[PDB]
Amino acid sequence: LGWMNALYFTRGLKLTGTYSIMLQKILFKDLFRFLLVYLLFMIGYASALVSLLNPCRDSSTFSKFLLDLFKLTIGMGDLEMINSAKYPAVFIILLVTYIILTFVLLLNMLIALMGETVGQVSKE
Amino acid sequence: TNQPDIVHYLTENAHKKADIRRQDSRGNTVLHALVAIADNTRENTKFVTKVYDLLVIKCVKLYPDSSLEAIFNNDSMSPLMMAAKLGKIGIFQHIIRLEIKDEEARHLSRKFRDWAYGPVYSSLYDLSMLDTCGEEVSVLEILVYNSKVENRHEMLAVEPINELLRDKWQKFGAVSFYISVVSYLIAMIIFTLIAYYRPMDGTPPYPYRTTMDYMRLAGEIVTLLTGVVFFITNIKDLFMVNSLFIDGSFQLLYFIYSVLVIITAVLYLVGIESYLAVMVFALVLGWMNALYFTRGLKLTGTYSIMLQKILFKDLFRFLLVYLLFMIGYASALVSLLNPCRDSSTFSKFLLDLFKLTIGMGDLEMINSAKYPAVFIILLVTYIILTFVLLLNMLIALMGETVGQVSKESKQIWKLQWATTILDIERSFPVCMRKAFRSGEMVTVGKRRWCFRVDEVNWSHW
Amino acid sequence: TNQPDIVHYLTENAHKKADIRRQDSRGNTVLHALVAIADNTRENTKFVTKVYDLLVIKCVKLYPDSSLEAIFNNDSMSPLMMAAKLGKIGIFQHIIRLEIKDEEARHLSRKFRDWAYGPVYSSLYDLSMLDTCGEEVSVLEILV
Repeated sequence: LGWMNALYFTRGLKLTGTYSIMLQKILFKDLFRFLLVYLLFMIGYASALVSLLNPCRDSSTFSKFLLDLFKLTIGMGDLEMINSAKYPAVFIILLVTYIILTFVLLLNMLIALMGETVGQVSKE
Repeated sequence: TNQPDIVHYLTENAHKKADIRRQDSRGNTVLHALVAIADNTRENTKFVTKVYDLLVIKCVKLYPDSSLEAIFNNDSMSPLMMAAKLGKIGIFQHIIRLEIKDEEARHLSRKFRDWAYGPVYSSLYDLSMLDTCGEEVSVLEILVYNSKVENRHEMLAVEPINELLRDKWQKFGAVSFYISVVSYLIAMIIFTLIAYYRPMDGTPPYPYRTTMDYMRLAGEIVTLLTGVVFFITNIKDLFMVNSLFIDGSFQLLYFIYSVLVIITAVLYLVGIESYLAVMVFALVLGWMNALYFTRGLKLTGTYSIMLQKILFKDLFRFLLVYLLFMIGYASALVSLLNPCRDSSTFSKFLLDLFKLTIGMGDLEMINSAKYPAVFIILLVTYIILTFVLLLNMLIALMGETVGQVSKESKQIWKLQWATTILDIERSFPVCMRKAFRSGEMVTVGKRRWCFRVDEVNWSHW
Repeated sequence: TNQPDIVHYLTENAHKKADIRRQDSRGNTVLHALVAIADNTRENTKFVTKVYDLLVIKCVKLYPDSSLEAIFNNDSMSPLMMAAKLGKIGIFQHIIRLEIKDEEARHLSRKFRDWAYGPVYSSLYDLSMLDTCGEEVSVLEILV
């Protein structure tokens, strides 16, 4: 990436202001918020499921909960503990609502951009 | 008729005079007809202000005991109270800016001049009807709760009300917001005590005779009912986004919190012990829903505020058009089963139907290898049905952010800022109402609860 | 008070004159109060530029040794330095465009005229406080 990050050096120098400059501050602002609201949710839900384990459980299980939890968001489907065949009617409705949680946070990016490029962007 | 010459003749007469105080069958006096014929044009706002000054001074000179503004209607409405109903601006801005230079009729003037130390003028407006403390109904209440005129955005932009709304916002804004943060934290700590204290045997529900288990039984009364009230009222509000405190993205996320609670309440009453996954799931969102509390308070209106009402409007329509389609197509396929079929098949149709939209591919009845040429063309058209409903979101946003958003986003934001602060005002009792009441007593003439307004002027000397 | 007539009476007087260089408890002179009352309206940007020209020429004619702009505050702020703090434009654009046609008070004028070869004029602005090389703080630094 670092040698390919040098491809932004070839522009030169910019003095004429565009409208996309103020847009990329909010792009950098909320995507970093989007990553932290992701990772604190994945850690928090994995730490939640260890609290369900009342019998002994093992401290090495938390590494197995967080490993299987990351793969569901990508879609690898190569899991170790969570069997979707065990509880089918609950695994779907948590996964459907997980799509709805993520799809609105993507639309919060676009509305924050569309609600910005109309009134005050012509002056600011 | 814009004719004061008959008004000179009717009031003074050697034969018989004309009573100014006389009402009609509608209980309206001479001033209320001037409000009814008032229009917001250039010419009609001119002479009505001339007649309104002419009649009241003549009413005081003939009758010093009473004022013509004091007489109400059959609906108990003053001429200032009536102008908010019909939404008339020119007669409204003249009654508020009422400074009569006739010293016999001084005691009913509305605008005053306290002191002038050169460049600084100290005007003074009365709050006699603007903030009714212990009276029936106010001017400002009918500006918000009753007036359906389009001109209410301009009518709130008059001089004292732009500063009167900033009075009670600086006293009831941060106080009412901080209670809303704490009262959400109370509902969270109750739900934490429910989740971590379950006995978790595998067979729900549970015996409730134990007093230390009767305590957490009360927690299901508090937590579930709060999700029920937020679920039903928003559907009623849909058929019939207060981003001042918390932005409108929270109302959708707290709705998803409200959906997962009532689903959880079903699952341990059916008898399936897998309720524990969803119950702790919403616990993770609820503490992470507190991250919208860190913004503080918003007063400058953006353009994305009106956008998030339609975002909340159609995504809830997008979920209902999803779920009624999935149930309807599953209930359709049971009707194909003419031989015996079993009532437990409908649970298997709906289970395999949900997995195709996600893409799990772990099915039980529907074999795509059986009918390949039909399963594809139903699935291809299912993509086309869903892809256009996604584009109906974006066109409803792109078709909104062009023409009227430059005005309307600085109208409803001013309107909702006035709407919510009066709903906070109705929440307090009559005892605490007199505590933080704005305005002061300034003894003028031969004492009233008026409001102090500062000015800066360099031209008038 | 937009009244130079008392200003004619206070400065010249057979009984006792009025010191223009006198500060206050905030260390502000007569010019700093004009910056504080300055507003960006049409009327208020007019007469403050008339008084600002009137006082400095009267300060040079009574006292040729020092300028009234040289006296700083408790925060070491000139009237040009103060107008950037409160964000006042009309008093700012007049101190920068300062060309005094009184030849006794010429040596503190800000705008100059170098040469005029017909259509081309050669103006000249001083960088005495705009780019402080080895001084405490600049105009442009407080602007940012």
